[PDB]
Amino acid sequence: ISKEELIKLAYSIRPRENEYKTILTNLDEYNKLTTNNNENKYLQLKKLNESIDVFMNKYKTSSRNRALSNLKKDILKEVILIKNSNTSPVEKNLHFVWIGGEVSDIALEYIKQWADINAEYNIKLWYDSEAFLVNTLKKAIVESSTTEALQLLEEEIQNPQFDNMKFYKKRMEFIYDRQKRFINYYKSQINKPTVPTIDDIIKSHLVSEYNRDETVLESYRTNSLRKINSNHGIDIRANSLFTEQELLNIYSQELLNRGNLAAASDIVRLLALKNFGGVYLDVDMLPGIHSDLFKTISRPSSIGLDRWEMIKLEAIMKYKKYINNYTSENFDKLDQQLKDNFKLIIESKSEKSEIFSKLENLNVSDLEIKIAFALGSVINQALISKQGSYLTNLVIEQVKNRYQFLNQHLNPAIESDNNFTDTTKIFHDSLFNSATAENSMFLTKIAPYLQVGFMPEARSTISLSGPGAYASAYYDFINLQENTIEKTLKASDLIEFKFPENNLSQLTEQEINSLWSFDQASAKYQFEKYVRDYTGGSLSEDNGVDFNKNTALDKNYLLNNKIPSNNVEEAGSKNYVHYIIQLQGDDISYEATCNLFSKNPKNSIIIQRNMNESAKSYFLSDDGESILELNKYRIPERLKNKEKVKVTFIGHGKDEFNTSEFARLSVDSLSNEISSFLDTIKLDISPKNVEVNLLGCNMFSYDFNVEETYPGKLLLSIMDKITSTLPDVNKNSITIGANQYEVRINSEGRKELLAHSGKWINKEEAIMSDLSSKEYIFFDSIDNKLKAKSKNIPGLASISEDIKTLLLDASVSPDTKFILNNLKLNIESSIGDYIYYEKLEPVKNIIHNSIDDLIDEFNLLENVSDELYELKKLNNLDEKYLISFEDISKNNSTYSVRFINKSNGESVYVETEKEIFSKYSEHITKEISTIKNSIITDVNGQLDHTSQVNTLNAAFFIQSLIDYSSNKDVLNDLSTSVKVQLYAQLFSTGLNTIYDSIQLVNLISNAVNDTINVLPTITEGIPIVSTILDGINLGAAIKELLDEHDPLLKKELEAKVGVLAINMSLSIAATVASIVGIGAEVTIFLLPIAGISAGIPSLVNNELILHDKATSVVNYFNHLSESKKYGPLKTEDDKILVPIDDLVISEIDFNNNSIKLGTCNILAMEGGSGHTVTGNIDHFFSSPSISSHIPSLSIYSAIGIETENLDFSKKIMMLPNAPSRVFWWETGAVPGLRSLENDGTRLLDSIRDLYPGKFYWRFYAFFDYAITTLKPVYEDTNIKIKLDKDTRNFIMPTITTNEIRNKLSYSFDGAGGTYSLLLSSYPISTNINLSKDDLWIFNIDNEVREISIENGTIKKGKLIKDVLSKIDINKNKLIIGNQTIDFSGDIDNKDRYIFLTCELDDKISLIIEINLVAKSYSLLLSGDKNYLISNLSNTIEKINTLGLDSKNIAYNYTDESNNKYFGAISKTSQKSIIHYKKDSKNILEFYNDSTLEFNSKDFIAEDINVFMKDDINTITGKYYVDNNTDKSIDFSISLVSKNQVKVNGLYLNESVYSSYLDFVKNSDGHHNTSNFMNLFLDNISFWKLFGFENINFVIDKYFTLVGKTNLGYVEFICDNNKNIDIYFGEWKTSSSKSTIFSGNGRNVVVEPIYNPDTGEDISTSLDFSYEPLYGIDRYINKVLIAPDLYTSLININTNYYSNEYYPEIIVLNPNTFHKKVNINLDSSSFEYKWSTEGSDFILVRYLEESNKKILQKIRIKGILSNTQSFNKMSIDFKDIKKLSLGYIMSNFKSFNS
Ligand SMILES: [Zn+2]
Repeated sequence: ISKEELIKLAYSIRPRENEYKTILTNLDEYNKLTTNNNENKYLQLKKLNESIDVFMNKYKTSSRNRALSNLKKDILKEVILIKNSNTSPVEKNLHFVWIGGEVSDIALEYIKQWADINAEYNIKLWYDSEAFLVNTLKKAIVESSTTEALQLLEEEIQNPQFDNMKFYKKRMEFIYDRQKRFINYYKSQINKPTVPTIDDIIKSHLVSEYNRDETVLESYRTNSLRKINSNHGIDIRANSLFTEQELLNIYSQELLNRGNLAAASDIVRLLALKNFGGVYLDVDMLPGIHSDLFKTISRPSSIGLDRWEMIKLEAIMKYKKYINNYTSENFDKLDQQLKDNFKLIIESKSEKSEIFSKLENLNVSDLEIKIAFALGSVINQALISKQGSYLTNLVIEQVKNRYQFLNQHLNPAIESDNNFTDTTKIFHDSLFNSATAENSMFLTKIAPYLQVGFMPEARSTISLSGPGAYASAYYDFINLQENTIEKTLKASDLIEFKFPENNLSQLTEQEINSLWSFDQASAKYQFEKYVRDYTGGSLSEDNGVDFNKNTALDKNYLLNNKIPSNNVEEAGSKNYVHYIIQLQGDDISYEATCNLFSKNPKNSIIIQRNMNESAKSYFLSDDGESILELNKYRIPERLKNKEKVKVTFIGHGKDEFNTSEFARLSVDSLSNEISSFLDTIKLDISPKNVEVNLLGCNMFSYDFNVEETYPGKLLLSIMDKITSTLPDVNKNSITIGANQYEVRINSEGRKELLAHSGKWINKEEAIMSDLSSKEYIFFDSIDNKLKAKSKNIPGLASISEDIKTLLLDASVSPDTKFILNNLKLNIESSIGDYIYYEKLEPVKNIIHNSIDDLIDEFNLLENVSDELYELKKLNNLDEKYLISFEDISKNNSTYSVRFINKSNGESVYVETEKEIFSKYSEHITKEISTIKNSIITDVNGQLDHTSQVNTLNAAFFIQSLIDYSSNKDVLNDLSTSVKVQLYAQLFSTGLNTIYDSIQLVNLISNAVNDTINVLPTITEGIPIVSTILDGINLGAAIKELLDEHDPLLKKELEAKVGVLAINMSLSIAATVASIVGIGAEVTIFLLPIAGISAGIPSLVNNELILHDKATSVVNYFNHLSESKKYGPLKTEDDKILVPIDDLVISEIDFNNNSIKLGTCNILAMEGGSGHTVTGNIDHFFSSPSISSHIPSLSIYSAIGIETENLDFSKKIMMLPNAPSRVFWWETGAVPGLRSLENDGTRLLDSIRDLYPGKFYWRFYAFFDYAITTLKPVYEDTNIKIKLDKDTRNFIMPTITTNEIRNKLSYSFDGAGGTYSLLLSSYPISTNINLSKDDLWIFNIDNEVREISIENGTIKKGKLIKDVLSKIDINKNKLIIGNQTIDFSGDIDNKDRYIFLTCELDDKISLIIEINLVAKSYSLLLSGDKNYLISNLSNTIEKINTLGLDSKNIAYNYTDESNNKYFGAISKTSQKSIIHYKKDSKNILEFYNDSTLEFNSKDFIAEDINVFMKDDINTITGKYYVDNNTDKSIDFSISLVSKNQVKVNGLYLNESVYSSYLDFVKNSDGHHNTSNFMNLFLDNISFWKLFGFENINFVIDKYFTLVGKTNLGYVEFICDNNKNIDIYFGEWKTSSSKSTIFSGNGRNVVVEPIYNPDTGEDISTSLDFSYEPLYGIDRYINKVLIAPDLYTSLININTNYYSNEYYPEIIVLNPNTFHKKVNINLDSSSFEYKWSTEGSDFILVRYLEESNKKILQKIRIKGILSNTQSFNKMSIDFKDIKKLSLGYIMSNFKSFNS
């Protein structure tokens, strides 16, 4: 009913197809106008359905096919809706048919029951008034012909070994010739213009050529015309039933030519319902009984279901009568309590009115026709149909087409007047020349058409005017097709056409007898009566030989005749014990017991029960050569463990149709004997099942109603009496077989027969018929009724194969040829019925094989998919309704499925009775649980993936479901539902635990758009070894470290997993080299503190006084002048530029070579009275210095300032320690010191001269006055430092007084160079402007160590604890106690780092690699290798002393002459590896403390990487085998001892893995373990990459190997014990991929490659060959090829003869829209044999090449399940192409299994 939905629901990248446009048009026109009624609605979707097929077959690879096949599923639903729509009562008519003669009084009483209860309806019994002597004629011909055949073979008949078929054949020859005489006599009296009625011509023919009288015959016509008319009679010739001539011809063909009144009746049935209302019944039917009549009565477990329905009818008629002599025989016996109960419940009702049910008004459709059922198949004993009902026409259309085919071949055969023998030979040859694959079974079913009704085992009526035509017409209506010959019916579709059970009452005394088929079983006794009447004779089948001569076993005869001269060997498994029991003392049963024992003398025993007292169980001993004896019916020891109990009772039987007495034992008489023998057996064996054989004359296995028939009556008695005696015997695993003969194979190879004659004779037809007639009856699994297990399919084939070779040769009777041919066809027809009736159940292995588990999963998915689609369709759910399998609740009667709305986050619940969702729920949650519980551990978490052992199996199916829901793909809905469920389970609680709408939407969204990989996919390079440590898989983490290329993210990972990978880049080695060298230079030479030269101020009462005396002040100006005369900076030791002490430097400019000076001032004075100067001495009258309200004087301005063009050649420089300031000062009475001459006095005079009347420091004013003190006030200043690209080294001045220090602040401006700054013990504010984030080194020597001042200089001491225990890092600011370095001009440069350095030792340097952005740091050591290793124990101690927390320490050092050293150290355990390249060859050393625990003077490898983590070290790299570039090996290596080296895992490329596979091929010693993998390294000479030869590697438990074939990869794992096995393998060909994974067993799953982009065309082929299985063929159990909808071709290349073992290839049978699917084998048709194990078909190829036996088995699952699946298949060979499986069963040799 999909309208606009289908389009856009079925998209393909291709433009809209032409035929698809037709579908859309037809799909619309069915929805555009849906006006009632139904017949038009049916034909329209029939157009649509056909329209789809036209497309789906033209564009097989189109992406629209999946959704169009969905529509067809919906269209099939539509046909059902249309049918059960128009529910209106059917017309009021009952139809019965009696044609050919006089209606029996029995029938009339049956019909009278309906007319009385259903007075509403009026019975219109049909009859052919022109033909009342047809039945009278058939008898006349049969009787006359029977007598003719008897006289023809009168001599032959007296022979006991005379097959009764030569009679029936010779008779049929006479029947036919006598029939033609009538047909010709008829043809000669119809052409005449005067028209004589049919039985009028019959009357003339009977009295002429036969001994009849017209007066008698005409009397039989009169009283059969009034009798039929009085009893609701209506003529067929008087009403226009045969308005169509084609039907009258068919009817007349069955009425006149062949004496088939039954087949003629079938034609009248259909037409009566085509013209009138539809309720048809037979004369053996009865009205339905009320379901309340026997409601209170329980059903004994002694009688069958069918018999229970019989006795209910029988209980009525015994008193209520309604029948003259109704037989209540089965009801009479032994239950008086229930016999009295039935009487009252019937006597307590109104007479006849309420005894049965009433049809009332039966509502049927204008289309449908309802037919009665019988044991799962349709039968036309009851019919219901609207007039001209659509299906009623289909049955008629069927019948016509059946006869159209029949007569097309039969008429030309019949036309040429030949005898029966040659007429049939023409017909058969005519049939199987037009034979196809679709009508093959129909042909063999209509081949004995002429013989029908005159020869046994010939039933063509069924396939022409019988149930076969009905069933075919049903399939026609259901699947919207026309003219189906023989296609399967599913009982789930038959139910809606089933006749209402409350009205049937099918089982009746007459109906039971009408079901007795005309077989060779009944032909046995009917023939006997013919001879019994022809001659006054006697019984011979028992009489004549049946004696009491109880001969005991001749041990010599049984050992040196029977056992050795036996030629019969059975292929069935010998796990069984056989109880051959002789019941009678004739010489016939004796010779039989000795022969049956000879077949398997080591499994069977002999018990001559015929001797009641001396009944001992003879058998062959544990050894041969003698027959040991043993009383008490028991068995030897070796036959006690047997699973199967086989028992054969040998004895003669009563000469009666359906015998009731076997060997003078009644039904209940043998049961008491079986019970009084079974108890004696229980002490030796407790079997799982039992098989009861009954051998002897007149012992057949009947077709219908085996219940109420020996030994069907016997199985009931034994069943409950054997299941309580022998435990472990399934309630229904009890088979019983009735055989008549015993067969041997003589010295020439011909099957022989032990008849009552007492001699073994060659009666082929008797033997072959008996072997094929035998059946095994058991109890139904559903406890329903008694069913017969299907015969051995390769068995019946083996029989027909024997028949063919008999028919092939010329030395065999034409009489026997004819019968064996009819037998062959009957056998061939039987095999075909098993596929048509769906009687073949799937294989149930004794043990749950691993391959079956897979098959049950693929099948499970297909069911849950379709059932979900049907569930969502019935309940109208869009694409926004996600099913929650976690929420399949179970109400009282139905389940309750939750559907989460993906849009609003709400959920809706729907109820279904289907338990498929419930079961898939349990399985899918279990799998998901297995996945989550494989992602350990709990503490750390989001990918971990610590997969192991079996957990891959769950991971496979889930991952295969996840990937189906590829991003931005619509279907399947199921695929996403599991993906969401899994997602919710991994990152949240259960999906069933989430009710929040907003949460659900966001979850489902993220679940869909993210990608989850629960399945490990193999990659090139180092394999991931699952070695758990500290909650992290180190092997997994390492693999990421090799693959992560962003050096930062690589460092980020190292910080997380606590793993240190060593760096070998020469860029880092050089960087470190420059850094360590700078620190060493700067930290060694000691320098003075500020300020020993200028003088350190001493605070006194809230003001700073720099100097006390005038002499001290002059000295300051002396120092100040001395300074700026040598320049603003001083050079010392030709190493460092030091500024003048207390000289205010405001700005240093390196790239321009200039300096800015700050403000250094001194207060001015004012207003002197009298000024004179005499001899450099000023005289005054007290000029006061302001204190202070007057402008300041510049001290520096008077000094020789020299700013520009300085020599900044030196890289090392001391930082200025002088803040800008203004000097407060006063004068004091100072005597003497006149004409004191210093460079400061001159400078002081330079201030005096430059500043007239503003400054005077020494003067006379009635007293000698001079500048007494000098007290400064510091204003905080900033020293901006402008750098160049050149490298600059800086030292921070150590300032004692806090007042001076706090005023200072530094500002650096980078320029892409190397800058270093030695930190002072006393913190000075600093800020750095990062340009290019160039090299910035910081020596923390003075802040990490203990510091004190000696004679004005700094002395570094011991290290202070916990200094670096607290380090603060930010992109804008770095804090290391005590200094705080701010960072401005911050380029957010992720790349470049910051370095901290200090000297732990004279030669050992520590380096801290810091990233501002990353907010973290790393540790590094530099120095001499040998010296470090020695002092390692205590230098690692130093690092812990400082407070550094880094778990691992890197080692980088460049030596003199430029040779570099690399390595890493673990802070704990003190283990370290060191690598370097001396003389171009690689050298690595493994150290533990000061001990060398491994060495390698030469290490041949590339891409070398060293990893450190606690005790564990890992070395990766690529190695070349035998120095060959193609031979590439990637290795994971752990160093442990001086000699032994641990191997973690290996990777092998195509060339090396081929060397491995070849090594593995010849590896089997046959068994030397565990030195296997150690031996491969010996072959590869893996030691040769190391230096020395004497090495022993160790293979870890978690060792992981991986090789690369040209199709994929295979990853091996070492098991619990050291055993190598396949963990996970995956290779893809052009069309498909194969997957093998640890858990599912050792199987390979072949799946078609799924392309994500759906729109593009899909592949329609699968490819398999044994070639990818080379070398690893020992690791593989079986191969499972699993195709999908888009698969029609399976290419299997079977000519790869390089493997010893070939896995069984199992091909699954999925549903497909394709018409045909093919398996193309690249081998010949011969070399192949076929077999059958349950539902699946088997082809096995045997070939002998290179002195090697080759057996290639191929099993196609469940093909024989139904006709639909059986005809999908075709098989291609190199010689013959396109072969049906039916053809293969016919032209290939079969074999048992
Ligand atoms: Zn007998």
